[PDB]
Amino acid sequence: MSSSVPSQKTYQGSYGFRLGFLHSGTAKSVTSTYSPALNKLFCQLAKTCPVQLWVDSTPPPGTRVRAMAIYKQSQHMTEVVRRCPHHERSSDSDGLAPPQHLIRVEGNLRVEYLDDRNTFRHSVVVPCEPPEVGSDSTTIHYNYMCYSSCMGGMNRRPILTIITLEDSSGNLLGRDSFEVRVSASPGRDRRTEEENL
Ligand SMILES: *CCC(=O)n1c2ccccc2c2cc(C=O)ccc21
Ligand SMILES: [Zn+2]
Repeated sequence: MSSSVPSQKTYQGSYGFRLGFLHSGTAKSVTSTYSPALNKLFCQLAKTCPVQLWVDSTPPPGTRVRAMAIYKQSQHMTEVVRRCPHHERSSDSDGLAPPQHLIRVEGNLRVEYLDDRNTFRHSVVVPCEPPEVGSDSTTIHYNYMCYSSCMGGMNRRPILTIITLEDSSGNLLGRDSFEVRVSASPGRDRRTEEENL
């Protein structure tokens, strides 16, 4: 699909940018859970996934935090990741996300969606906001709108989520990522995938 492949080099940058996650466990009723051993997130479709951000020092004002997805295996990394024909046309859009965009940010009125005219890649970016009073990290609530097994979509192809911090003018301050598997039963899948280890 695309003419380039985005760099995935994890890079902490001058502010020590990194991502954190909750310790949800693999109970049968969790809406998302992170496998530290897989560095892979297991979640349901369109259910809320909180991701935390951490920095050490003060970043410049007007900073924006952007998410993107790319297929994991070397032979698929140029295909743009998008919702499958069925899901794209499900008319459950929230009123902001492009109906073909896989990743939504939930509960933020300053979200921004981009279809990249040269890479053709979809991405969602929001403003960077400091941790609530008392807290020490920033939580962003993401959603994934297709199952990993969607034919015509990923079709069971693993994917990475690449989160990049950028300044107001759009330049890179740090990057981090993780793989993702979307299914209806994320606790059991996480359990089983760690077993196979
Ligand atoms: C863009 C969010 C932000 O400005 N921010 C965060 C986010 C998450 C964890 C910590 C943290 C900050 C810490 C400081 C000062 O040390 C300044 C801005 C921070
Ligand atoms: Zn689908």
